[PDB]
Amino acid sequence: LCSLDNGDCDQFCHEEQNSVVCSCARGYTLADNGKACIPTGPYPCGKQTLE
Amino acid sequence: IVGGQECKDGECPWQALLINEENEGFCGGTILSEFYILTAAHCLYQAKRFKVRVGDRNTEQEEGGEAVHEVEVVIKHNRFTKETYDFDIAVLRLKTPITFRMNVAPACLPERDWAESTLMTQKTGIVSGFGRTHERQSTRLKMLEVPYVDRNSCKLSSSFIITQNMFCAGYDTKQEDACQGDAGGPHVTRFKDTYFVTGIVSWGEGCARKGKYGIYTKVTAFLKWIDRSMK
RNA sequence: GAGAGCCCCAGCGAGAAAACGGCCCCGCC
Ligand SMILES: O=C(NC[C@H]1CN(c2ccc(N3CCOCC3=O)cc2)C(=O)O1)c1ccc(Cl)s1
Ligand SMILES: [Ca+2]
Ligand code: NA
Repeated sequence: LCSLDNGDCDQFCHEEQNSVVCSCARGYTLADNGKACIPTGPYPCGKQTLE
Repeated sequence: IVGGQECKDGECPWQALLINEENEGFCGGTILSEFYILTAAHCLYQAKRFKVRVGDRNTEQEEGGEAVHEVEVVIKHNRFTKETYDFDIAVLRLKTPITFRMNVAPACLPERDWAESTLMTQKTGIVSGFGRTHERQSTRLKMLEVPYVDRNSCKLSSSFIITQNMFCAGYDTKQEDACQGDAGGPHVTRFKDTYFVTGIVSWGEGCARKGKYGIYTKVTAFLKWIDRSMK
């Protein structure tokens, strides 16, 4: 589960009722796929800056 | 930082610099939010009074997007001791919010259990700062990849007690380490192109000495204390 | 785990030349 490549999660992975659950740090939204983490604004935490 | 590389444009945007009355940098910090900076408790005993500079990369040339913020509140961990450097953590609340921009962005606070299972078990983390380049302070912000070192090796290596609020990172003999001036700064761990706060530069016996490592405050033991301290 | 004794408390309270114990985080029978 979470030991197999982080459960396919972008960020946090937890095991709940025999199943993977993905979540994200504040400033990110969980994507439609329940796995990817999507920045809400231009400077999300933990991202190197480009502009 | 001893060895390592310069932080190139936008590469270490969570770096904060604590600056004293004579605008001399003396400690690092990590940007957590618009209002909050993570630093070492022992950094509060170095300068008479201080402010926080963010968005700086070359101190010699002060033109660009640097900004100095005044500290409204200092939140030192009540259990910090200079006799052991145990509980070496503090949080600063700023009077003015930081405007995130190029070279100015917060590092992510991970959830604890995931941090323990997934970040602390990575091969390496990244340390940064404006500190000395050997055991003397850099005019440019530098970064360095430091391997996690197992606790038993760290404890055997050390002249001082390594508590559960500490971890080792760096190299046995290779001339790469944090140094004087980097204290309080970021140790962050990369996971899928996102950087998570995993340590605070705390102390070392010298810098890059053979059979010694960098000692970092284990942020995972303080994630709850950090949440409290950020209201 | 729990209870207790203490220690700590640069955060929310309260108070008295702005590191000066009611509550959140936290330490050591
Ligand atoms: O600032 C550093 N060291 C520079 C300077 C600071 N320092 C140094 C400072 C404090 C203590 N300790 C050890 C913990 O108990 C209290 C104490 O007194 C040991 C070494 C030292 O020996 O040289 C660092 C080196 C590597 C990292 Cl990571 S931080
Ligand atoms: Ca500059
Ligand atoms: Na070394």
